[PDB]
Amino acid sequence: MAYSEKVIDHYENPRNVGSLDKKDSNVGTGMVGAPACGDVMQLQIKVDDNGIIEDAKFKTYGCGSAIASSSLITEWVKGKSLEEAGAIKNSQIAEELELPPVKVHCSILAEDAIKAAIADYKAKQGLEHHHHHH
Ligand SMILES: [Zn+2]
Repeated sequence: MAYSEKVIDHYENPRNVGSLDKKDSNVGTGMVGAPACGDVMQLQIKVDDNGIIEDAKFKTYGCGSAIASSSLITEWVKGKSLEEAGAIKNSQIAEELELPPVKVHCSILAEDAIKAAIADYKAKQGLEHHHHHH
């Protein structure tokens, strides 16, 4: 930047992960696993476009099919409202892929992920009232 062009000797490289400051308030995180296909699915939703998902990251590998489900749910919940991301349920994405039932375990994780991320995002919203007790 600026005329002077002899400084900067490391190339603008990124030094963060998939979250801004883990301060929540706009970043639902969810990491589930499926002991069946020994596959860990880590989803990451980001809200900022006015409560809308400004972006969404994914990360899963192990099964011989889920590696694709991440591409769908990712290209379907990007820039949309949480009202649509927290509704696709698992039976919907499954019908979009059309895969055997005994193999719907991966789809369940995908859905359980969008729900865990939203639930974790609202956990830091302030909707808590008198912690339950028993
Ligand atoms: Zn699987």
